[PDB]
Amino acid sequence: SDVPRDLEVVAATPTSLLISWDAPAVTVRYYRITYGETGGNSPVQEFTVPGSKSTATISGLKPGVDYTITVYAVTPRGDWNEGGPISINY
Amino acid sequence: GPNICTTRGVSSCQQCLAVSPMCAWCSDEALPLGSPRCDLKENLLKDNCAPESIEFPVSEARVLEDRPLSDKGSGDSSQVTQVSPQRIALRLRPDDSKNFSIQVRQVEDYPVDIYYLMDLSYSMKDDLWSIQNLGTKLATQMRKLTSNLRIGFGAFVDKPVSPYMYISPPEALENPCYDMKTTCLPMFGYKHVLTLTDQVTRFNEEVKKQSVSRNRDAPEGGFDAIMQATVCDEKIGWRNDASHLLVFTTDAKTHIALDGRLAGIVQPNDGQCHVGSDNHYSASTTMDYPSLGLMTEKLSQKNINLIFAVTENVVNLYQNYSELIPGTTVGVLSMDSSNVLQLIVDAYGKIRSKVELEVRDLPEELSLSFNATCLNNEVIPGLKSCMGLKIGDTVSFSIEAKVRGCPQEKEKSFTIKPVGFKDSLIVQVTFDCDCACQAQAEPNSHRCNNGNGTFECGVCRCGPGWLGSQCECSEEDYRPSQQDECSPREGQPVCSQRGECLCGQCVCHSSDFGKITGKYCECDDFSCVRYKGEMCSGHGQCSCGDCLCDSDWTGYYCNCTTRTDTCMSSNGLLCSGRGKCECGSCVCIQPGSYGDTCEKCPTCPDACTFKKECVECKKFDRGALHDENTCNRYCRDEIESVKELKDTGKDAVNCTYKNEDDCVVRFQYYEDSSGKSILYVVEEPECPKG
Amino acid sequence: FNLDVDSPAEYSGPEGSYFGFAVDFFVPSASSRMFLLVGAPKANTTQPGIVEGGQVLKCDWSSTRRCQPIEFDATGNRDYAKDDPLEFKSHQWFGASVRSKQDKILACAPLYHWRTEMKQEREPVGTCFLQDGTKTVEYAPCRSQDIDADGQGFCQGGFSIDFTKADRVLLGGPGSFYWQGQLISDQVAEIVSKYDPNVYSIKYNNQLATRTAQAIFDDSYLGYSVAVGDFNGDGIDDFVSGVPRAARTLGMVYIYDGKNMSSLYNFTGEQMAAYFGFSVAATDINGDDYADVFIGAPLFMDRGSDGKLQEVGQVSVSLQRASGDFQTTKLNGFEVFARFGSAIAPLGDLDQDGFNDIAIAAPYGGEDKKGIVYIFNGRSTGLNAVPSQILEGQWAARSMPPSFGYSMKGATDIDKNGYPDLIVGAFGVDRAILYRARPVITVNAGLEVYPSILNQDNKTCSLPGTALKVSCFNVRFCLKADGKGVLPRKLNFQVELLLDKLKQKGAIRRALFLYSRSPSHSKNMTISRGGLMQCEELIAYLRDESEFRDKLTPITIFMEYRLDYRTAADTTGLQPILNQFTPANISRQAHILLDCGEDNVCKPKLEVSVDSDQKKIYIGDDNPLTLIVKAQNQGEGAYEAELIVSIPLQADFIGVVRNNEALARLSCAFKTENQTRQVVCDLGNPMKAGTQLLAGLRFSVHQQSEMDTSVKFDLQIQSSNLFDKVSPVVSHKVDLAVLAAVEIRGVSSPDHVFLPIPNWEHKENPETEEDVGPVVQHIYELRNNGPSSFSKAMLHLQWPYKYNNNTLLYILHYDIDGPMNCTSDMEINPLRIKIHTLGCGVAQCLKIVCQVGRLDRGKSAILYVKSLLWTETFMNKENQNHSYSLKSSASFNVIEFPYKNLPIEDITNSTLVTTNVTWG
Ligand SMILES: *[C@@H]1O[C@H](CO)[C@@H](O[C@@H]2O[C@H](CO)[C@@H](O[C@@H]3O[C@H](CO[C@@H]4O[C@H](CO)[C@@H](O[C@H]5O[C@H](CO)[C@@H](O)[C@H](O)[C@@H]5O)[C@H](O)[C@@H]4O)[C@@H](O)[C@H](O[C@H]4O[C@H](CO)[C@@H](O)[C@H](O)[C@@H]4O)[C@@H]3O)[C@H](O)[C@H]2NC(C)=O)[C@H](O)[C@H]1NC(C)=O
Ligand SMILES: *[C@@H]1O[C@H](CO)[C@@H](O[C@@H]2O[C@H](CO)[C@@H](O[C@@H]3O[C@H](CO)[C@@H](O)[C@H](O)[C@@H]3O)[C@H](O)[C@H]2NC(C)=O)[C@H](O)[C@H]1NC(C)=O
Ligand SMILES: *[C@@H]1O[C@H](CO)[C@@H](O[C@@H]2O[C@H](CO)[C@@H](O)[C@H](O)[C@H]2NC(C)=O)[C@H](O)[C@H]1NC(C)=O
Ligand SMILES: *[C@@H]1O[C@H](CO)[C@@H](O[C@@H]2O[C@H](CO)[C@@H](O)[C@H](O)[C@H]2NC(C)=O)[C@H](O)[C@H]1NC(C)=O
Ligand SMILES: *[C@@H]1O[C@H](CO)[C@@H](O[C@@H]2O[C@H](CO)[C@@H](O)[C@H](O)[C@H]2NC(C)=O)[C@H](O)[C@H]1NC(C)=O
Ligand SMILES: *[C@@H]1O[C@H](CO)[C@@H](O[C@@H]2O[C@H](CO)[C@@H](O)[C@H](O)[C@H]2NC(C)=O)[C@H](O)[C@H]1NC(C)=O
Ligand SMILES: *[C@@H]1O[C@H](CO)[C@@H](O[C@@H]2O[C@H](CO)[C@@H](O)[C@H](O)[C@H]2NC(C)=O)[C@H](O)[C@H]1NC(C)=O
Ligand SMILES: *[C@@H]1O[C@H](CO)[C@@H](O)[C@H](O)[C@H]1NC(C)=O
Ligand SMILES: *[C@@H]1O[C@H](CO)[C@@H](O)[C@H](O)[C@H]1NC(C)=O
Ligand SMILES: *[C@@H]1O[C@H](CO)[C@@H](O)[C@H](O)[C@H]1NC(C)=O
Ligand SMILES: *[C@@H]1O[C@H](CO)[C@@H](O)[C@H](O)[C@H]1NC(C)=O
Ligand SMILES: *[C@@H]1O[C@H](CO)[C@@H](O)[C@H](O)[C@H]1NC(C)=O
Ligand SMILES: *[C@@H]1O[C@H](CO)[C@@H](O)[C@H](O)[C@H]1NC(C)=O
Ligand SMILES: [Mn+2]
Ligand SMILES: [Mn+2]
Ligand SMILES: [Mn+2]
Ligand SMILES: [Mn+2]
Ligand SMILES: [Mn+2]
Ligand SMILES: [Mn+2]
Ligand SMILES: [Mn+2]
Ligand SMILES: [Mn+2]
Repeated sequence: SDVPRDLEVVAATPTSLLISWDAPAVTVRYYRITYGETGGNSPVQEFTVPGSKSTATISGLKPGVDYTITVYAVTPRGDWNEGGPISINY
Repeated sequence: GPNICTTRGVSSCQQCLAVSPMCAWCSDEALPLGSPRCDLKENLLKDNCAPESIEFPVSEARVLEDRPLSDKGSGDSSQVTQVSPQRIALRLRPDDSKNFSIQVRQVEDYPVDIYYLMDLSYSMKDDLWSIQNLGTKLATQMRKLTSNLRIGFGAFVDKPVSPYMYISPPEALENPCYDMKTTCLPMFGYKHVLTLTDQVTRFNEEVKKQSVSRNRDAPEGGFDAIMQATVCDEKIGWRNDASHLLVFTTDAKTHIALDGRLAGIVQPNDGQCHVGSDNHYSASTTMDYPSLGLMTEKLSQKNINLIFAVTENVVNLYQNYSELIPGTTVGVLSMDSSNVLQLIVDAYGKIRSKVELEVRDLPEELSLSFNATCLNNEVIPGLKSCMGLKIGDTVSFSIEAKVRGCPQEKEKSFTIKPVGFKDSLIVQVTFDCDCACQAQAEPNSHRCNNGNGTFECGVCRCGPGWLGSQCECSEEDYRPSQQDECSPREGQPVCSQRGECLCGQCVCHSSDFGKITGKYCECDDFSCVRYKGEMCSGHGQCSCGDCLCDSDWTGYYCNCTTRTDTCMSSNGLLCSGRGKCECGSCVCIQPGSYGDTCEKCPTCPDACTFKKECVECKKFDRGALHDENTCNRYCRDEIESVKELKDTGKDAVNCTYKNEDDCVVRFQYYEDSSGKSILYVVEEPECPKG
Repeated sequence: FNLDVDSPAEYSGPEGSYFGFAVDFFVPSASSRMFLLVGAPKANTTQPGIVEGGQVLKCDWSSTRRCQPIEFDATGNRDYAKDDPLEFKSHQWFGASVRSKQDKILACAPLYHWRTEMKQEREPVGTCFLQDGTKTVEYAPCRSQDIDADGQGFCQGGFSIDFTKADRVLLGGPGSFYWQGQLISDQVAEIVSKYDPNVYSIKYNNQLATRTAQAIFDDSYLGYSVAVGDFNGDGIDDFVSGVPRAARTLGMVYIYDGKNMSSLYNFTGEQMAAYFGFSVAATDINGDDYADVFIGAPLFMDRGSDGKLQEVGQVSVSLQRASGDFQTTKLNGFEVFARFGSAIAPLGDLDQDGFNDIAIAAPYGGEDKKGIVYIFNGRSTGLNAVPSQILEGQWAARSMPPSFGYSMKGATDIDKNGYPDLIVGAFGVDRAILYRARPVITVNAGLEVYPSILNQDNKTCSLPGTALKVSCFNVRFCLKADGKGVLPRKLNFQVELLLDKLKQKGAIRRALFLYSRSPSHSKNMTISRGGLMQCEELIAYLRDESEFRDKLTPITIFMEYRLDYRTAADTTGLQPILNQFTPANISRQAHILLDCGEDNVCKPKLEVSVDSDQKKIYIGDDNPLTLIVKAQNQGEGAYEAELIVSIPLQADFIGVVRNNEALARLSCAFKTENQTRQVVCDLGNPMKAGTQLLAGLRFSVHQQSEMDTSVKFDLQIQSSNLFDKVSPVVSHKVDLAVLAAVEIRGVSSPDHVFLPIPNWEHKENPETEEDVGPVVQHIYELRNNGPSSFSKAMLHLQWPYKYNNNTLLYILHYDIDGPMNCTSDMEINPLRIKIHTLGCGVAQCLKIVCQVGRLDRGKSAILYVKSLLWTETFMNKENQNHSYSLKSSASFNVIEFPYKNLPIEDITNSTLVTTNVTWG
């Protein structure tokens, strides 16, 4: 219940991704996004987005080689507690 | 004549000097008994005693060195000396005082070394990215204000011990972020990475080599980092001749002292440096967090300026924290640390905007008074600081030092210094109580031969019961009714009866509930006045009719403080400029104003009347506030001539007035939350046509 | 003040084991011997594989000074599986909390970790062990199915523990619910009856516990300390816990109901990071049978003489009244970095004076930063702020600070002396010290002289050496002393007698004892406890007549007495102590007969006369009140004449007048001894014939009850003569007057509206506040500056609504600030618009009338009036280019005062506010 249920791809023009999740019921501190290389040695990488923004952007991928994208929700408690890794393969 | 010293004062040479600073003693090499014993040197001198036998020490405020205030403090010959004078020798006789002055200057180009203390908890991963090239970006901005710049980096997360540290599972010790399916490095208490150096590319090299860790509880201990970065000046390399700025960047709350009891840490923090050759705070797991008092003490001693760079959600917490640590400034830090490059320059302006003197090693036997001269020639008594200054200005302070009595403390010295500055004013206090004639000491039997007496400085005080120059004064039927001197006024009672006259010396009996002194038994203790039922309010010694107020107390009742801190408002002005400050309490002068700092005045004129006085002297260079040359001191508002009186009225006031040119001027007054107040001015006002 | 620091009981455990981190008494019902319980965390035990498990040692008062560890667990780590421990128990700090009721001992391990039985984790849940006789159970209320940081895994239960009056424990844990904190209360029987060694998470019936709250309350550390006591009328001890990090680290103290765990009261520290709530305690400090709160803020920073901040720490003292909210005072520390409020320990009634006493300790202050414990005695008026005894640490600082006073416990009488004693722990040097209280003896002594007047020609007694009649008199010194507790039957007093104490080393003696022929004498006395005021006699032969020339100087008989250390108890060196504030000496004065007439007795006629320079005294403020006293003795000499000035409760006497010569100085002292306040002035001893003295006494009155018409001053002269010893009591009063400086002020915001209005168009029926015109704001303030206050007043506002059937200033709304209600005779804002000189005379008038309540000195009443300039009426046809001055006036009338039965007779004034509109 601490996980957004959204983020199917939007605006697939550039060598990037524009994802958009929708309003988890609990208060959100930050959002964490990971990506990259489904079946390979996995050059995974991330970046931080404030909890008020519902969109993000990624960079540095091959010409549409079907990456894997995950998004985490960060609880406003402790230093950094999170959970609910909703994922999509695009 | 008989003013204070001739009568009620003649006891001995050392006691004559302790009565009044205007008294004097003599040793006239003969015995003209009369009354040339202890007297003013305008009357005792006329008593024909001056073969340099006059003992009249004068209080001296001699300066031992005063280097001139330099213009630019970078580069050339030596000794920037932003404070003048430096060493003066104070010499005071009992119950006397002298006064001196001191000028301090914010030098044009003063070296600055800034140390970046950064939180490395997981909420700062975004911040560590955008700070990659902000080392050289900060170089170009600080180059304008200072040619000699240094930068260093330091890291902290929290104490690496439970319950703060991720202690389990064992699969997550080298990776405290395990459930996150990513990799972070093990958490650390305080990590010093780059020492202070003048290579701004070296800063960017150690950045992006650092990585972000993870913690468990929201309060992150950075006071351990602040304490270490202050007292490890050898390790991190503080320039002893440069402006020290320590920027503290975090987005969450902080641990305070006594929080370490949960982790089983009960040893108090010491001001000692514990960062070793491994560049890690070793005592992090064994020593508690430092308190605000200990942080304030060592921050002042090392002349370090602490800058709080925190987010808006927690900025109010550090606002109140900084109020408990004077001299520190807080600034809004963006979530991604994109504002640090500008926030540093803004903070260094505020730090160099104020000058406040601090006293160290002050002997409590003497108190210091302060009249401050911050503006052109307008003096502000009771204040030891100046606010609203730009780099290059010079302010003055006049200081008076008064002693209660005089000790034999072996001429200990003390320091007067502005906060955060290296240059200081050292004052060597000396006390000359005793007379120079005591060295001979003439022990017992010169002119008081038998029935062993004494001889000192030309007088004899012989034994327990015998009295006077001539002696034996004995305890038997020896019966003089002395005359006319045991009492003044020619008809008063005998010796103002507490003890009676025996041979004239008035040995005062009834010695209880305090001591009875004085030549006519005139003096005593406990004879002073009360304020709330406590004599001299407990803030002053009682000297025979009067209270000798302790340090930082004045008045007949000694119930009036010299403190101006309770008069200080939130904007900086004492009593908001609407009233005087007397005994730590404001007395408002502007009609309709009241409150502790006269902050409440609902019937005062609106801001339109007040702020238009700035737009006249600043934009039109005329009107009031201009001929006093106080235009660009009271007017710190940003003013820009614009057109159409724009729409954004989030919280603003439109003001219209008619100038002496009989034209209508329109302007505005806007402010960002807890920030600055800007003034828009509509250009091309409306004037009569034709 | 009665603690013995000479021969205390020293205890020492193994070094490095924090011996003394927590101390308490042990008073089992099964025996008469009482023991010491000293916790010792970080102590290596015989538990297999457990490093520094901690101990709780039982030290005895049997004088062998030996401490024996108490077996609580004695077992290693239980296993969740093979090579998978369920608990870890190493460095668990078992012993950091020790508290004991009659026969039961409760010890806890706040750093005990747990495996959580679901996933592999090490969560500091904390555990406790309750032992009653041979049986030992485990109480771990925070070890439950609520696992992670959002639950109770980091709770560290047992961080602070306590017992209630009837078998119920109060447990605190600071780490529950993301370090919000938690209080858990359980019945002692439930803890023992429901214990199951094969169940790790036990649910207890009748468990009172605080629940999780909003995330803003995180990192508050509730349960950091605990105290018990009754704060309502239920009779059951309620819960008191400190929350040092609550309210943005201001510090808070919560008081929960000990019955249904509901909030009762609160406290909040005034300074951030001061750790308000590090230490708490509850005791009746004023004998009211109502518990009073004590809160410690060791890191509180106060202001010194300079005004800079210094960390001395302060302790919050809150007296509970039977009505409701407490009366809270503050008590600052003494030394910097001393942490004055680190430990607050009640110790029964130490001096047995009828009021309980408390001890506050600064573990890091004093000489060499060894540690200081301050003792504070209670009084009828509350807690005496002046410490009566200081206890200094006696041990070095080898590795860490000795922390002498970091933990204390009192309110138990370990010996039979009848006085409660105190335990002080160090844990820095791994030591604990026991200070025993000494019995208090209140002693009173009388001194009498037969007779007080001596006649030199009346020689009766014969000198022992040679037979010559000498004038003589008698002196009797009676001595009685008693006390409570265990103190010996007979006490050894050593008393010294001094004749003519006034004259001293260089002077005549004028009086010696008969047989000893000496001015001084000593006597060894021995009295009994109850009554029996024993006396002795040696008689005072006067010196040879006409041999000293000094008459009129009273021969002062002075008796001072001490107590020999001979008599003590079987306690091996615990001697009693005299009362704290009692005179150790008493004086009597005899006088030589001189100028007492042919009757040989001095009969004076004393007279007091006082005129009124001051006439009126204004209610509400202090003011100078000077009285001129005319004391004259028309008669023979008056021995020991004194001026008695009986003052009211509002007097607050201060000093005497010096600046005048017509009135000379006087020796006056303020004193209140027996049920009355008064000022005593010396009028000369003896006050000879004539002697017309003038003097003045200054006063500053703080009036009372607001209904008193006058203030009472009764004056008379007293003396030691047998006949006509006093003067007629003369009374002087000055009337209370009412004076209230009330002013009315007004201002227009803005005071100018230039025309035309930029970007303005005319709507025939607008609701904009923009289509109408600019906002003109009139602010009226009615302020009472005078010392006296008034209860009711009337305010009338005259507003120029219209002029020639069209609006001038359309009033949108008006607001009130202060005790005032207002009503407009016309409906404000009738159009429902939402966000030369024209006065209320020649123009249309709209009135606003207001009623004013009680206004004191520092309070005022403000009326904000937000109006709109109706631009349509101006600028159109009849007012095209002309300057108009919109004038509004306001008047006030004060009609009532709270000082009925006193002259008032009027208060009234007025003012006006103008808003000028012009062209160009
Ligand atoms: C001494 O100081 C103590 C420390 O502050 C005081 O204790 C505090 O008293 C407050 C007043 O009673 C109390 O505030 C109330 O909190 C409860 C908490 O229950 C909640 O239940 C919900 C579901 O679990 C959740 O709250 C929802 O709504 C809030 C907004 O209120 C959201 O922020 C949440 O996300 C969630 O959606 C919470 O999880 C929580 O468990 C509230 O129910 C109360 O609501 C009341 O007000 C609303 C209007 O705002 C009414 O409609 C409603 O009917 C209630 O009347 C209050 O917010 C604090 O929790 C409590 N704190 C602690 C630590 O005890 C103590 O009162 C004081 N005593 C004295 C004598 O001064
Ligand atoms: C220290 O103690 C002295 C003596 O107790 C105080 O002197 C008193 O000060 C007041 C003003 O604060 C004097 O004025 C008197 O008060 C009314 C108030 O409305 C004023 O209007 C009158 O002029 C009236 O004289 C007062 O004369 C003076 N002496 C007294 C009361 O005997 C002094 O204020 C104290 N200072 C502090 C800082 O507490
Ligand atoms: C600071 O300025 C004040 C100004 O009054 C000085 O006050 C002195 O004390 C008397 C008492 O009222 C004043 O009337 C005089 O102006 C001053 N006496 C002199 C100059 O002899 C005060 O001395 C000044 N302090 C310093 C350190 O300069
Ligand atoms: C101050 O300026 C004018 C007053 O004449 C106000 O004007 C508004 O903002 C712009 C600039 O004039 C224009 O769109 C309109 O004149 C006004 N806004 C609207 C929506 O009509 C301005 O609001 C005033 N601001 C304050 C704070 O008083
Ligand atoms: C309890 O015993 C342990 C045994 O390990 C002691 O811990 C060792 O102490 C020595 C010296 O103090 C250190 O050199 C060792 O490194 C410690 N062991 C470990 C594993 O770190 C401990 O000091 C003892 N404590 C007491 C109070 O006796
Ligand atoms: C004369 O002196 C005698 C002795 O000093 C006085 O008699 C004493 O009277 C007091 C009480 O006033 C007794 O306590 C003493 O015991 C008496 N002493 C005796 C009787 O030797 C006597 O009062 C004095 N005055 C006279 C006789 O007029
Ligand atoms: C202002 O109006 C209120 C409301 O009638 C008056 O009544 C006060 O407040 C409540 C009603 O809400 C009453 O029960 C109280 O008895 C009243 N309080 C006091 C102090 O009288 C109130 O009196 C009016 N105040 C004035 C100054 O006229
Ligand atoms: C003291 O007065 C002024 C400052 O108050 C100072 O400049 C001056 O030198 C001193 N005067 C004397 C006579 O010491
Ligand atoms: C900071 O202090 C001010 C007044 O001292 C207070 O109004 C404000 O609430 C405080 N802020 C916080 C976050 O405590
Ligand atoms: C809790 O306290 C007492 C029960 O003894 C009662 O007066 C009060 O109403 C109770 N309140 C709640 C909410 O349980
Ligand atoms: C006698 O007692 C007083 C207090 O009543 C005390 O001040 C004094 O020191 C004592 N000793 C004397 C007067 O010798
Ligand atoms: C308005 O005009 C009147 C004319 O007498 C004047 O008294 C008043 O001061 C003026 N108000 C201003 C200038 O605010
Ligand atoms: C009204 O106040 C004025 C000063 O504003 C004063 O001169 C006048 O005496 C006062 N009149 C009354 C009746 O209070
Ligand atoms: Mn963090
Ligand atoms: Mn961030
Ligand atoms: Mn943390
Ligand atoms: Mn109760
Ligand atoms: Mn009480
Ligand atoms: Mn007591
Ligand atoms: Mn005892
Ligand atoms: Mn007579």
